[PDB]
Amino acid sequence: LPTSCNPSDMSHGYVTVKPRVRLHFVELGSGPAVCLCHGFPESWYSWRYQIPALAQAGYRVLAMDMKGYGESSAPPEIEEYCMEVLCKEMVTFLDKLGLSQAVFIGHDWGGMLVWYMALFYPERVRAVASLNTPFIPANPNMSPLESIKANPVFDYQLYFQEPGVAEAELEQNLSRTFKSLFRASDESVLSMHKVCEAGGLFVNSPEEPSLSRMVTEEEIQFYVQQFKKSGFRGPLNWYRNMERNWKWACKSLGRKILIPALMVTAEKDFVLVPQMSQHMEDWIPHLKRGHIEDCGHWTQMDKPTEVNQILIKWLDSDAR
Repeated sequence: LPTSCNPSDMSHGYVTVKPRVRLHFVELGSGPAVCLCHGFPESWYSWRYQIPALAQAGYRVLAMDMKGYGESSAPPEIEEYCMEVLCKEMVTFLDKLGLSQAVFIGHDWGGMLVWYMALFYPERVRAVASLNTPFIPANPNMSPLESIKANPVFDYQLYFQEPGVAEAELEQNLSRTFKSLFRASDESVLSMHKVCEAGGLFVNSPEEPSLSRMVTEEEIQFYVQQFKKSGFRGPLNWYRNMERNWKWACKSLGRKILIPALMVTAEKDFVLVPQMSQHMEDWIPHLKRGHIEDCGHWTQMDKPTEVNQILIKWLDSDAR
């Protein structure tokens, strides 16, 4: 395994982007700024294997707690977690740190955010990389509840819409939650289909799940401790802005992303499947790609060595 991070041994930074919103991050390294943006329901600590490697490769790494998570503010309002608001905050974040640009690397919902950052704020994005999450041009002629519904593997997203319901289930036993979620593809104890009908994500999964090969008990307990601060409302609110996000994306008016870009697909991610990235070159002329075999949804901890190799090669050739 690559070198990891001990939370206590990190530099912790805090930036107040608005009077009620302060964003936490950890920072390591000197060199061009790279801003890592995690997914749901994760942490800056999801990047524990990349942070040292990227620093050693000659980059100044800023690994965020995204809004809703960890030491970052977690307001309860749904519309505080739309893409427009989150992206404008990240611009303010750069402004307050005095950074003209950064490289933005995201995974999962953080991948969605970095695409929107490249789309609408290219002047502040030196280059953009996404793990798993594609860029998808908004279809200004079809609604988000026509797309979600069609895709049966997206049914969990409907279970996550009504505030309080998924929170109760995910907060009931935090250890069980993380142990159930953070698994390799072949170790999966969860179905993303028919969640509403089943009555929840964990109604059929083990009460005392085993530990994935990917994670230690200590690592699980870090996530547990982090989610005691604010729970799952903020994190889940990222899912609760589909219409608003679509309307914002429609304002792009078909503009391309013209900065350096990298799309990395994961063979065994069954939600964010490689094929969903199919026509990205048509919108992104300077797109490069990576692909990781035997790699599920939790890319950074499933295949950290591979991630580190792909990102450093691309950073050195295209971002620096």
